[PDB]
Amino acid sequence: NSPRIVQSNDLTEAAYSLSRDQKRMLYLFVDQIRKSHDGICEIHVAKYAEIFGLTSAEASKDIRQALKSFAGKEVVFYYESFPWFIKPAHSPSRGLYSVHINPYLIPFFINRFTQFRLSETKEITNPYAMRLYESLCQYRKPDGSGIVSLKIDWIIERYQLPQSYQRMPDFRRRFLQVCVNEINSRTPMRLSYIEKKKGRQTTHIVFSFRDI
DNA sequence: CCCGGACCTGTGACAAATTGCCCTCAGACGG
DNA sequence: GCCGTCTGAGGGCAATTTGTCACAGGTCCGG
Ligand SMILES: [Mg+2]
Ligand SMILES: [Mg+2]
Ligand SMILES: [Mg+2]
Ligand SMILES: [Mg+2]
Repeated sequence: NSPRIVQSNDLTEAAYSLSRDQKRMLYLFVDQIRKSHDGICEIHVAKYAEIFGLTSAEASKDIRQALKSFAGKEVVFYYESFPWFIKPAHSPSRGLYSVHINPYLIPFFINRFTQFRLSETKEITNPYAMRLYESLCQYRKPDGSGIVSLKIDWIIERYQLPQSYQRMPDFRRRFLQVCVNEINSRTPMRLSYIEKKKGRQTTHIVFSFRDI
């Protein structure tokens, strides 16, 4: 009975770089906006702690540092670039934060759409594994299975992977294998994949999955 | 031919970053 | 009105994970 996140495919497939803590906050903003026109959201420390099973102290640390790391962050929809925030965050009351999302982002948030319950993702740690799990949901069938081929260059561009993952053996070891292992251990999805080649170069990854 | 060279793979090392933990002390509130 | 408790805003930590690069070791091309 946990919150059902839905988002436009354009966000699933946008180019940006966010941490886990920021992505966690981002799911609730999308939830708040959708339940309504101006872009102003709010986060309560004690509620965040209860959702993600943290203490109040570590929640406060997570929100505060996440919040100041949004500055200068930009989002690209393929292209068009936007800042996420147009005013610094601020706290009117103790245990409470108020934030100002770029109102021009509203239409990008909200029948080409992606949807998942928040409990599916709340134990994932690596933000790239959150990105991969969202793109797979975009292709999921009602029953819970799907199959899709993602191109390696597009993965690198959209998820803004760091430069050393342009060497394929590092791509495998520190991104692909790790995020496939997390999904299989931390979500209800059971995931497999295979590599597509052209000559000596590996060009796509083909993902298949079913539901537990 | 065999060479040096341009590709590809995986692993061992080390540097940089993130994780859940731990401790202090004042704010807000109610009994 | 004061004070005890529930909060959360600060300061830190060591153990793991993520990001980078050298080197070993495969193939095929062409002079
Ligand atoms: Mg933290
Ligand atoms: Mg080649
Ligand atoms: Mg040997
Ligand atoms: Mg050699």
